[PDB]
Amino acid sequence: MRECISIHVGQAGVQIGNACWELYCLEHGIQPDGQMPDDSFNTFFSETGAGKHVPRAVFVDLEPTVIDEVRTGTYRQLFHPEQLITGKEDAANNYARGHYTIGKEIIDLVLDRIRKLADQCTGLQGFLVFHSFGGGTGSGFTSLLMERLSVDYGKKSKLEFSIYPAPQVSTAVVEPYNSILTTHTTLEHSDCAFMVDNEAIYDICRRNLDIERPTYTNLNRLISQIVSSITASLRFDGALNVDLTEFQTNLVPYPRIHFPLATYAPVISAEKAYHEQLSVAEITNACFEPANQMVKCDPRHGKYMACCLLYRGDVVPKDVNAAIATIKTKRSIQFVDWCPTGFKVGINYQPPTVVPGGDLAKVQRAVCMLSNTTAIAEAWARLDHKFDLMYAKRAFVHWYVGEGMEEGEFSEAREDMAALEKDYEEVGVDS
Amino acid sequence: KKLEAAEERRKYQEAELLKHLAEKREHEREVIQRAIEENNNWIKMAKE
Amino acid sequence: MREIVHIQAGQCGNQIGAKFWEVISDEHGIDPTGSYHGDSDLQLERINVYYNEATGNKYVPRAILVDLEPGTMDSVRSGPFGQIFRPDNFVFGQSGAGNNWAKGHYTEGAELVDSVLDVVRKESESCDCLQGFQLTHSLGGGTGSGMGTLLISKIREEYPDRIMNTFSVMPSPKVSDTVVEPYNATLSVHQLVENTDETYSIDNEALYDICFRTLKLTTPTYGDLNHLVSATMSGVTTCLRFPGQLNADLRKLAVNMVPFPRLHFFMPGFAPLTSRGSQQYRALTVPELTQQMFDSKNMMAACDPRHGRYLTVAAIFRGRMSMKEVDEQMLNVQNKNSSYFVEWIPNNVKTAVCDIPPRGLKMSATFIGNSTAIQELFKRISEQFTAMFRRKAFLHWYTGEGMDEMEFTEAESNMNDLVSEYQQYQDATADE
Ligand SMILES: Nc1nc2c(ncn2[C@@H]2O[C@H](COP(=O)(O)OP(=O)(O)OP(=O)(O)O)[C@@H](O)[C@H]2O)c(=O)[nH]1
Ligand SMILES: Nc1nc2c(ncn2[C@@H]2O[C@H](COP(=O)(O)OP(=O)(O)O)[C@@H](O)[C@H]2O)c(=O)[nH]1
Ligand SMILES: [Mg+2]
Repeated sequence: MRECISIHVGQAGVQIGNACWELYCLEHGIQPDGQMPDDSFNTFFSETGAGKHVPRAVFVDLEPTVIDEVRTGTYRQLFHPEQLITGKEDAANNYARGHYTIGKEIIDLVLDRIRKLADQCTGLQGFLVFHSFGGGTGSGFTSLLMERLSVDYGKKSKLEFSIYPAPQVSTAVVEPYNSILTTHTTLEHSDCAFMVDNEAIYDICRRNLDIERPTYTNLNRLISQIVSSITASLRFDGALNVDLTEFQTNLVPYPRIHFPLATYAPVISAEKAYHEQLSVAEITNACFEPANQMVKCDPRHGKYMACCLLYRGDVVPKDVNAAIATIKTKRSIQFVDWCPTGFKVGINYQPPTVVPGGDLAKVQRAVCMLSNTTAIAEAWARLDHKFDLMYAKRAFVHWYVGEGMEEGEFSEAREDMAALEKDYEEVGVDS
Repeated sequence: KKLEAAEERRKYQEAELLKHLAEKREHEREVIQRAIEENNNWIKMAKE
Repeated sequence: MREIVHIQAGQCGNQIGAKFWEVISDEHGIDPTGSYHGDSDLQLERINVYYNEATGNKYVPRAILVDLEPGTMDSVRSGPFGQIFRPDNFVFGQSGAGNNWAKGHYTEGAELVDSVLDVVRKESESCDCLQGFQLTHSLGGGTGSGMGTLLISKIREEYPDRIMNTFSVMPSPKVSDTVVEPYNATLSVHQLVENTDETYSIDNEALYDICFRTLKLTTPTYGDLNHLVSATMSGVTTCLRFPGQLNADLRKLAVNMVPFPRLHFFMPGFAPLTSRGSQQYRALTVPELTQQMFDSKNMMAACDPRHGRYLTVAAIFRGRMSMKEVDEQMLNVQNKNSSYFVEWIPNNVKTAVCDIPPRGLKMSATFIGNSTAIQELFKRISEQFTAMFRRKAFLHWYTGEGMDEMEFTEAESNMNDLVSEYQQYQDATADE
């Protein structure tokens, strides 16, 4: 019934996956061995003959290090060994190695495992793909996998949770190249993609959680909370829900314009105790503050095409409508002329669950806003400019060419990004 | 004559509705077959 | 002319349909087990129009429950009167329509349609004299809208001589669950113009406005809107389910209400307006009930009747009242408001009085109007449609299902022709 397969690619994808699956287990009361003392959680967890609950997920990395930690860690019994796939040699921060050289060796094995998971589904909705833009596996292997999934799965829904690179936490000078190459190749294969800018997350951890030097553990716990908000509607049966198809219908007006901006509230430090409890009005107001965004950009300089508000916990429809009405009186929120119905609201009964010993405080109510704004084009522009700086000198290009890539592929990828930026511009113009 | 007249005049317009309604069945099968042929060819593309 | 076969399609269709069955079961003195426990022979006189009599004292709704999604069906079974329905009459898919008319009409809907027709055929072949069909659905969704209109066309093919009646709920931005509602509605209106004999235009814009403005409900729920729908559905079906002289069957109603084939979209009205909780109320006399016929505030379609002209009107008064007073009051309204009735259709207002009032009220009035003002509802849909279609926004959801742009252009053009047709008769004179 309505199953969703989660695929975690490369270090970023695998590590975010660890955070997501840890949180899902806490939310559904599943122990680290798969035992548990609703029924919608079955969309994400299959059940064995021994009453054990197994994530409907595949973890893939071209190097074994990251996944080796999962298979030695607290949740080693949660996953069956066959769903944790590792190669020997990584993609060395090279899209060409991930997509071609190294990727081509493990691709058939990964698809065979996904096929086995799909065979356990009676109503497979589609896939959720988690990866970084910057790493060779996250970029190269993901686009290879996305292409192969379109072949094997016809027109089955594919949603992404993409880690947009940040210099504060960047590991490669070539991340802009890998980001543009993966975006070009994956664009025609993805139905909806939620970008997570590592700088936005880094700044929220510093500002809201008082973490001087945020680590991936800090970043992922916060990311996991937003992913859980987006997936709660699939894993629980509330008063107001949204399936794989309804997300796309409400937020995606054109095939290529499939990048919603996520904004989460409240993000409160596990200290204080006075900084709560926030009302529905207060958390809703926080969604329109650029400081709570998952991607750095300015919506006041862009136009909205769709706004989805996903509430969780002690929330009443009357409270929500009152909050939306006051926000509507703040003239500053502009929508495109071809869009009337702006607000789609969902309420899920369960208050946000936090990881014990985590940085986040327990709150009675939280909200995740998914908005399709033309302001997200600013994130593409920043990436495209960094690409152009290096590409004008062909700096580092030899690494890709050496792996069998052609320079024409770089021009093609960049032209496609120029067309994407042009699409966001065309969409914001009035008729 | 002026009664089987009605009987026959009745039928042309029923047969007619059934045509106007076989035509509505046509389209459906065409737009559902076209809803596969295209997906069939996107992968015909994708593989090669 | 005896039996009516009822069909409920989609979330809205099933929600409104379930409320219709609990309201009419209560009026006919039928409990959730199917047993008659009333104390009036009028309750059973025409019970066969909506209920089949099963072995013994039990009555079963001649209702078919349809959805492409299973959840709504479970909610119906769990409900107050959920147990009254025929188990074999629940026909549901597993793969929903995702608020996409194309999925409901061409893909998923087409796959389930035969399973539904098999159940409708079973009910129809059991009938001594089938009047026709009654469908409850929304026009803004995918199942109710797309599959509902597909069912109408498939049923019309097998039963071309039976009356096709619908209770079609119009979408509104005020109570919207999807951005594509103008597309789904326009595509459905195109189907209804061609395939139904009579359609009750139940507007969510009007229901929301009544709840918010009149009932002073700050945040209206579907439960609040559905209380007005069920009161209207009970009122408009009074003539079909109780002994009476006027509009006693679906065909006589159509013959009295439809002067031109395409102009079969009715504007329903109801007085007094009440909220679910309001079990007060102390009010409503015959002159008071009659005055609300021209009252835009009492219309279930968001149109001002004074912005058009009535081609035909059916007015149903319920409760213990003077038939003499009703006749005087009704004549007064036609004489005073001469300008809002077409002069070329003589004695175009027909009145009926039923002794049995609906639940909670001692006195009520239901209006069924065939008004040229209904063009305001169609104009609203066309302008919302064009705002989106001009930019081909969300079109990929439909073309992705195998649909062509031409179908969109055709549906829009047909709906605009309907508006133009209403305007033509609004301006027509008895220059004869
Ligand atoms: N939020 C977050 N970002 C991460 C994490 N790990 C890596 N990243 C980011 O992802 C990019 C680096 O790519 P990786 O995922 O580490 O590399 P990879 O996919 O394993 O690819 P190769 O090692 O080259 O084969 C940089 O932008 C990092 O900041 C993580 O756990 N969380
Ligand atoms: N009056 C009323 N309208 C409803 C109800 N449920 C949904 N709607 C409306 O119906 C449209 C959405 O269609 P819906 O019936 O939910 O979709 P479907 O299941 O695919 O037929 C919108 O115009 C909603 O506002 C309900 O219970 N009552
Ligand atoms: Mg790595």
